[PDB]
Amino acid sequence: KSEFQLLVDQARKGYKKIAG
Amino acid sequence: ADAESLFREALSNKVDELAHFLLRKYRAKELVTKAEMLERVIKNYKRCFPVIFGKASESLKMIFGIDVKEVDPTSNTYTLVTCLGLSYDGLLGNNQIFPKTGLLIIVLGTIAMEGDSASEEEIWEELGVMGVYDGREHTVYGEPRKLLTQDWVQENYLEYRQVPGSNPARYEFLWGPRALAETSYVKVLEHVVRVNARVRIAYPSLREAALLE
Repeated sequence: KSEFQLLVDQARKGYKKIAG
Repeated sequence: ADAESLFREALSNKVDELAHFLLRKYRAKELVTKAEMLERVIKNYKRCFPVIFGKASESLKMIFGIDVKEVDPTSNTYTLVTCLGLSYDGLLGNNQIFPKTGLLIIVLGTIAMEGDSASEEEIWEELGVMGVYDGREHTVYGEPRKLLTQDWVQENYLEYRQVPGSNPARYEFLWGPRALAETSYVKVLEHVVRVNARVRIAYPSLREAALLE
């Protein structure tokens, strides 16, 4: 929702793709 | 509208607030204590410190690549250092707010996951999942093409060359000598596995926060 919250969720998605 | 909703938003705002406070502490090259955070950031939510500090620490690690490590246990003193022992943070020239170590680690980790190199297409695929796009200036990370093909190449973290015998042109990315010296494929892959496997901290409800008190 917040700009910072989205930045955290997007970094989380980046780490998930590499780990896969 | 709801009391529990406004409480979660208050805690979420403190994570944002503490995260930027820790970032300012890193750029100022100073230590931080628990008492300093309890008094200057989360004065009215002190007993929620483990949740707030834990969420803010992990965000600094994932986004900016800064580690918040306790120096002295009895003093609750923490130091702010780049992840994986890298000597680069991108705080140079006109970029004096946001470290670029986090994105470099994500690129280095993408390449190591692929083997001896990753093509340009799958670097842009991985970056696109984080809202990072060729030719677009991200609000935090900046423009990625320049970061990938100029900054990090000239810093010797990355190599950007054309695939041997291409028709038509085709490019890929590799670890430069500085990346191989400061860290390794094994240490970076382990970092990615640790980040991805960390159990999320839940925001305490009002009732659970009342048990803490």
